[PDB]
Amino acid sequence: PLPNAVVQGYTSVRGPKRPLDHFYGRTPLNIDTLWHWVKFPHRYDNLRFAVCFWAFLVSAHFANKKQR
Amino acid sequence: DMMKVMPGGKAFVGTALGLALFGGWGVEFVKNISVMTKEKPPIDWNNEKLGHLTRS
Amino acid sequence: PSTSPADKDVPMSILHTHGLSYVNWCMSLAPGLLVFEGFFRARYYRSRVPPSRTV
Amino acid sequence: VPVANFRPKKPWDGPWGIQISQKKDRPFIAMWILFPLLLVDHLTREYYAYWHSSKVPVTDVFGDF
Amino acid sequence: VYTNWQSSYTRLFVSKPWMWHPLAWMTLSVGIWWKFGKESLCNERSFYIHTHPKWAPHKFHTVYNWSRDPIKWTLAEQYASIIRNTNTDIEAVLKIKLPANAN
Amino acid sequence: EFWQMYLACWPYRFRNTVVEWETCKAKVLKGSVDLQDIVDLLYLLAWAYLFWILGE
Amino acid sequence: APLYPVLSQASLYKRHFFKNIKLFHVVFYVGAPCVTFGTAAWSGSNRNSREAIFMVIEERHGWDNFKKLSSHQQGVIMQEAAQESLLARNKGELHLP
Amino acid sequence: MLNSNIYIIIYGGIIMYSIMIIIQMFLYNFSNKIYIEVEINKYILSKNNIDIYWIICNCTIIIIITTLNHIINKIGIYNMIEYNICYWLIGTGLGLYISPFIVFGYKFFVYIMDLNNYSLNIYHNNNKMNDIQQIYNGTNYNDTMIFFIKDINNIFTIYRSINFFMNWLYQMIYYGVRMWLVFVLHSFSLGSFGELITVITDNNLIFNVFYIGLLGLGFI
Amino acid sequence: AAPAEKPDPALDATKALPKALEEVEFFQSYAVRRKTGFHLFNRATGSPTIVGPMFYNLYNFVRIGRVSKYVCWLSLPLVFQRMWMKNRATGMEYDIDLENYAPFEAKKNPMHGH
Amino acid sequence: FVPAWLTFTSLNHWAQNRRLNRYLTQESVFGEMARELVRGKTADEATTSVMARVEKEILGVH
Amino acid sequence: SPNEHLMFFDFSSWLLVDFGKRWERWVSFKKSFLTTTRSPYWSPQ
Amino acid sequence: RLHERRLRGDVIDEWEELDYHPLVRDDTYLAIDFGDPTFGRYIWKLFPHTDGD
Amino acid sequence: LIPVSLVDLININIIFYILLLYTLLLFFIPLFLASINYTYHYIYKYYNYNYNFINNN
Ligand SMILES: CCCCCCCCCCCCCCCC(=O)OC[C@H](COP(=O)(O)O)OC(=O)CCCCCCCCCCCCCCC
Ligand SMILES: CCCCCCCCCCCCO[C@@H]1O[C@H](CO)[C@@H](O[C@H]2O[C@H](CO)[C@@H](O)[C@H](O)[C@H]2O)[C@H](O)[C@H]1O
Ligand SMILES: CCCCCCCCCCCCO[C@@H]1O[C@H](CO)[C@@H](O[C@H]2O[C@H](CO)[C@@H](O)[C@H](O)[C@H]2O)[C@H](O)[C@H]1O
Ligand SMILES: CCCCCCCCCCCCO[C@@H]1O[C@H](CO)[C@@H](O[C@H]2O[C@H](CO)[C@@H](O)[C@H](O)[C@H]2O)[C@H](O)[C@H]1O
Ligand SMILES: COCCOCCOCCOc1ccc(C(C)(C)CC(C)(C)C)cc1
Ligand SMILES: COCCOCCOCCOc1ccc(C(C)(C)CC(C)(C)C)cc1
Ligand SMILES: COCCOCCOCCOc1ccc(C(C)(C)CC(C)(C)C)cc1
Ligand SMILES: COCCOCCOCCOc1ccc(C(C)(C)CC(C)(C)C)cc1
Repeated sequence: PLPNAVVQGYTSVRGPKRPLDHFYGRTPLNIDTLWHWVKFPHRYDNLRFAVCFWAFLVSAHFANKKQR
Repeated sequence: DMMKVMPGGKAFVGTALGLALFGGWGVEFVKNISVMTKEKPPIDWNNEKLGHLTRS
Repeated sequence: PSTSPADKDVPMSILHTHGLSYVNWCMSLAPGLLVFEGFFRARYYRSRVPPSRTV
Repeated sequence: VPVANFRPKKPWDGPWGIQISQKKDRPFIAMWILFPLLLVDHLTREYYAYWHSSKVPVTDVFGDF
Repeated sequence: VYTNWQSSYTRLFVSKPWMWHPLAWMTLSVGIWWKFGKESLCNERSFYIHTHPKWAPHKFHTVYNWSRDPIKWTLAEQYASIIRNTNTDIEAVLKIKLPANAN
Repeated sequence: EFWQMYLACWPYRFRNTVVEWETCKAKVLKGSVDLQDIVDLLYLLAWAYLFWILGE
Repeated sequence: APLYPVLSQASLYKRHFFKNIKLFHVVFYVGAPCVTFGTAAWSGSNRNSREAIFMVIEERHGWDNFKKLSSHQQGVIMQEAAQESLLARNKGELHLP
Repeated sequence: MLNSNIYIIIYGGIIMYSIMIIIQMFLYNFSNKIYIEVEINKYILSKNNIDIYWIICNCTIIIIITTLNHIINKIGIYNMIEYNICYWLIGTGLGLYISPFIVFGYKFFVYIMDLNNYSLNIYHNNNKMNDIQQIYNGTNYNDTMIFFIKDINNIFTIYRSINFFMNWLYQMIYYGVRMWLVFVLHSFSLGSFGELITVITDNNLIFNVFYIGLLGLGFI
Repeated sequence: AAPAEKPDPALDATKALPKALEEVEFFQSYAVRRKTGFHLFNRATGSPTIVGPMFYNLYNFVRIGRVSKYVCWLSLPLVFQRMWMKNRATGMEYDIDLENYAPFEAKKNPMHGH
Repeated sequence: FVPAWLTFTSLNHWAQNRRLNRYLTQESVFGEMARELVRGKTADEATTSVMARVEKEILGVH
Repeated sequence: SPNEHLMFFDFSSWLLVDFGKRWERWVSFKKSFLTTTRSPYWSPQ
Repeated sequence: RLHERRLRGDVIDEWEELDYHPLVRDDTYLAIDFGDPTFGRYIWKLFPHTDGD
Repeated sequence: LIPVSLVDLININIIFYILLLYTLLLFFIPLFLASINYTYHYIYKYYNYNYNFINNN
């Protein structure tokens, strides 16, 4: 279906690929290495519960007053 | 006809010259083959009355 | 001149959406991305083996 | 005496290699800014005509109108 | 070391027909629209074909609403703006009596 | 097990509401607000906007 | 004694984040939000149900009168229109031409 | 006013959708380069190979990119662009059509303008009268009193020079129309079968269930 | 004319099918599963299904994703939205006058054009 | 090319000059428009000035 | 609908161009360019 | 001198490293200007002991 | 069908698409050409002129 050149990636000679840099002494920085810096929110979860309650309540209050 | 086959772009010159001179009339002729048989109205010849206007 | 009529400004709400079928959702090709993202990630990050010690 | 086939750089020698690298990775940087902009351009869009629309958005390009 | 790659885009373009190809493509497409698509579709005299269900199916996401006629009122607003910018008399056209090419 | 831990976790949540609020106030006044704090606050504001719509 | 504008280690560390992308890292990561919130699933469903809704409304009630009503009754009539269109009682319950 | 000739163009989402087609070319990085290398070296040997090669590569990769954007990145134009005939004729076919005329246009033009001087081609033309006929009369054939119809002859001869460049245009149009029909008809047929299945299952909610599977049908 | 070129192995086709089978084998390697927690409803005959024993592979790959496994499900509630609205519409009571005056997508309506 | 270029350009220039001179002495609508333009007037003003005469004398305005 | 998927309704507006006015202004620019430069008739301009 | 930096753990750009091979940097830049990214048969003709390798 | 239309045959919108696409292509050609081959490295390393000297005796 396809010639061997397309599969192996070269017609005659296999060219050397420059390897990937590492940046010794620190973590890799890639699109997939970002969870090292940004975990899921874990610090303000209970504050999230409180603020969700208060937001619901205040919205309901002002909406009911407006409607009435 | 003997300049057409000469070198130095004379083939292009001959072709373009034949086009510009007679090939346009040939295009018109080909367009007119399907016009000769068709019912066409009388030609509304210009009365040559409209356009005259005194200067001022 | 340039215009910006109010006919284009209309109400919007996700509640009024008809939606999709199970078949149309399968045709949306999300289930394909779901698998092949992991497939290609696995192929790329598993091609490059690190050094080791055989136990 | 100096070594032959060597000289100082000149303006017509072009930029250095690190500068060419900085030129190369500009599309890769603008990718991160443009793909979200593409998604925002699609998501924050509104159709321009409806069955009820008496008008359609017009854009006079040269202000002739 | 001098290269048109890094020092002259013009000489690079001149030295590579595969750089001329997209430009010729663009010019040809625009010429095609100018010759064929311009007057038949985009002109005001030829813009109602977009209301056709056979040649322009669902150009407005639906069948064209003729009771509403968005084209008519859009273009009428624009012509009115032209008239106000030009200060032309609406009723001056009705005072005309064209002759006939008699005989 | 989940029911028992859900019950037992309510005192922790009600106790740490005030703690998290005070730490957020201190970080906002002091300005010592970092990336993870910003992400948590954005998640917070998203859920708060949802619950605002819900309360409406 | 490098004569060129030597680039710091951290600047290269940051540029590597941008130039070390692979094709799948773009394709799937941008296709998931796109396929979900695109012309297929969400944005398409919304924006194409709106057309049928307002066609039904302007045919049955009118756009001006609809504009005069409340947001609640607006939504009620919109939902009724969405149901009428999804049903497609005249097309034999088939969304085809 | 009289002098005001007004034209209406319909403008939509073009800029941001065309930018990313080009930005993706850095990611693909011409993965099709080896295939077109192989094929071009199969089909021609000249100094101007690389030129035509580059052209095809660009054209081809754009097609590939659009196809994947048509399959995966479904927004706005990327869905219609493969279902539109203008893209398949002018957006894919015209470039491939004009590529050899842009690379080998000198030779083809010289050939075409020489073929207007229509003549019979002789192999091992060691004849002497052939030369006199070609120079004096212009052609091997008898051109006596053909000037009498020169008006048509010119234009006809022009076609006689390009008739062997015309099947390329025909094949380009044919395969553009083929791709358009394939995409459109297969999408329509698949969607139609899906809608019929949904009609069968919506009226029978015992079957309105993920009966093949959430990922199985989608993966297939 | 008579160049006498030797055969180029790169122009042969002896690697494409092996490479595709290598990719498919890498895919199927992730279908290996432990005996614990295994259950698959077979057909009524007792024979296995087609899609059944090839769900573990797909979901083992979903496990490895990063963004699609948390996003591509958000279009699924829309399916249930349709399931509910369709049943709402199957028996919706409507005014006869509006249906006769403004039928939706009915043929021969001159206000549409035909 | 230089003599040919000068010949072509100058012959066409003098042809256009002759054309304008012939139009100016022509007792017609186009002659009037050409005259009004040679005075130093604007295109729009001259069109209006000539059409005001066309509507009256030629078309016979209501 | 399937046909609904074969539709491009991502339009934004209608660009209105008075080609007569644009041609008039182009000709005016040409005249202004030729007068300001004081260019002769034998010039390529 | 560049390898001294590489041994210290410093990352060198692909083009920064080429500048430390100036004679190859020039021929590589000209090959880019010409626009022929192919390679392999030139090595097999100049060094026929590599033919087929 | 919708795509079966003469309006979509010479659609100026797709022509704008093609125009912007290939103008951007032209703008970015000098970055597509910026891939390095390692052939002149090979030539520098492996090209070895004959270093033997002449000795008549
Ligand atoms: C009854 C209603 C339906 C059922 C109940 C509600 C749905 C509950 C399911 C969860 C919520 C679904 C939200 C639906 C919103 C919607 O309708 O979606 C459609 C809308 C557009 O619809 P309209 O244009 O018609 O208004 O789009 C949005 O909501 C914007 C969402 C932004 C998503 C960004 C995700 C980024 C992920 C990170 C990827 C990083 C990679 C790089 C890319 C930049
Ligand atoms: C080797 C296989 C040989 C057998 C060939 C069988 C024919 C296969 C044709 C594949 C091409 C069909 O092309 C595909 O069509 C479907 C169905 O409209 C489109 O699907 C899209 O439109 C449909 C129409 O309702 C929506 O419901 C769906 O949500 C959306 O994804 C895809 O976006 C397109 O990619
Ligand atoms: C089967 C019926 C007949 C039809 C046959 C043709 C089907 C073609 C469609 C499948 C195409 C697969 O296309 C595949 O693309 C990848 C790109 O990642 C190519 O990959 C190639 O290029 C990359 C870089 O770009 C090289 O690093 C790699 O070594 C090489 O394999 C594959 O060689 C090719 O096989
Ligand atoms: C970015 C994509 C679009 C790029 C478009 C650029 C196109 C450039 C080519 C312009 C072609 C010039 O072609 C010129 O067009 C104008 C209209 O404009 C024609 O002009 C004709 O129509 C206009 C109005 O419609 C009349 O006012 C005028 O008296 C008449 O001659 C000219 O007879 C023709 O010579
Ligand atoms: C504590 O604060 C938390 C966030 O509060 C932000 C409040 O934002 C105000 C939002 O205002 C509205 C109000 C109504 C709506 C509608 C009715 C349009 C939403 C809808 C259609 C989803 C019901 C949208 C936004
Ligand atoms: C029958 O085949 C079905 C599989 O097709 C899935 C289509 O995927 C779209 C593109 O997916 C990719 C993603 C990345 C790649 C690689 C990893 C080769 C990219 C590369 C060359 C940058 C490393 C190849 C294909
Ligand atoms: C019946 O169909 C047979 C057609 O065969 C097609 C063969 O193409 C296989 C393409 O799939 C790939 C993809 C990537 C790769 C590799 C692993 C070489 C990619 C790389 C360069 C990123 C490591 C190899 C093969
Ligand atoms: C890019 O190319 C990769 C595309 O490959 C896709 C292959 O899809 C088929 C995989 O589906 C299966 C089929 C069978 C099986 C298992 C059921 C092999 C059979 C078993 C586990 C009973 C031995 C698992 C997954």
